[PDB]
Amino acid sequence: LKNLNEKYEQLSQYLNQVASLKQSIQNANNIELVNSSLNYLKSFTNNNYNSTTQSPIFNAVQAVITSVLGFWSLYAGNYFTFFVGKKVDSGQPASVQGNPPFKTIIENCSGIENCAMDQTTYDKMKKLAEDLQAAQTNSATKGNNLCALSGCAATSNPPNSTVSNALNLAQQLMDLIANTKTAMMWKNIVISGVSNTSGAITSTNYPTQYAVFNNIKAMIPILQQAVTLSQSNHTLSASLQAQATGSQTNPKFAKDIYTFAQNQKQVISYAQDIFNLFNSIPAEQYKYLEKAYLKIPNAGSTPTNPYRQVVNLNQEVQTIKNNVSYYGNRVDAALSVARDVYNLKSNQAEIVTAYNDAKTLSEEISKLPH
Repeated sequence: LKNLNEKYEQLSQYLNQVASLKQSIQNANNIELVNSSLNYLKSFTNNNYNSTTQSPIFNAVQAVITSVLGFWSLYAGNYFTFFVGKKVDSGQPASVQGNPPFKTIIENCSGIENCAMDQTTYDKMKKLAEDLQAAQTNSATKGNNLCALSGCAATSNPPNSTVSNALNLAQQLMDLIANTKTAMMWKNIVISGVSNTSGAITSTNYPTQYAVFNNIKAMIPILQQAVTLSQSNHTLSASLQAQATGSQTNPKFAKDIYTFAQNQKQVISYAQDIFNLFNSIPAEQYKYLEKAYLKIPNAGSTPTNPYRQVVNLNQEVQTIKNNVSYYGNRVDAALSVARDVYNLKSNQAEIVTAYNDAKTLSEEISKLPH
């Protein structure tokens, strides 16, 4: 023992270093493997950028928008969790569809927080909510109104909103809600089989005190970031092509395929961040969000056009989780080959040092006393 065992551990590390350097160098020299990996990278970017059925980021956008309109549906919708009008305790109600009676403030808003909202502020929110709803769904066709990340097609009634336009409207709406010092009264929300059972949420507080609100709000800038990165990467893809045997040397291709692969991993990673934000929402709040379309008002007409899209929410969220695990593995493997292509030179120099270290150490050990 003593410093002998340590020398053996050290020799062991050196030789593992040689083996992995060897593998990496061999990978960079493996034209078929390099092209195979590039083809996967490009094929993912092509779907991500151009498709509305096979794009993980597009699907993520669908989930986030649906959840923003789902939250709006809970918070306001057909029966608000706040009172819109002038709060003289005497309250003068604005004549807006969904406004609860003023006695609701007395019943459900004891405690410092204010639960009323100025009509002009509500108007701004309602307008943003309507714009976001139109961006998502074509009222005429009842079909999808969001374009692939590549943009809207020129001119049969096609989708006419970019995902950036929808994300921007969502961002403004959530920002406005966060900044408005009006508390939401969850007890105003009536959903059969949910608000009348245990676990029901009945508390009153500013939206920024609820994880469902905060988490959904945080998804937007992350998704905006992901969208930009998907578009940069589609651009980068255009400058990368399958290599001729021996031409994967070119420093430019080396550095580009590596950047390409890192970026595409970051895209997947942003999608994972969004999945995590959905999965961090307390179960009971998520249940309210999923069922928001069943919300019924406690007074006046019971609307026949609630926000039903929320029924697709959970499937869309699970799709993010499946996309992440499926493409996550594959991009890791592609990224690995790209890193080796990029490090080929550096590795060739490093393996000579590591091999010599091992040869030396092995020889020292060979001469050590027994």
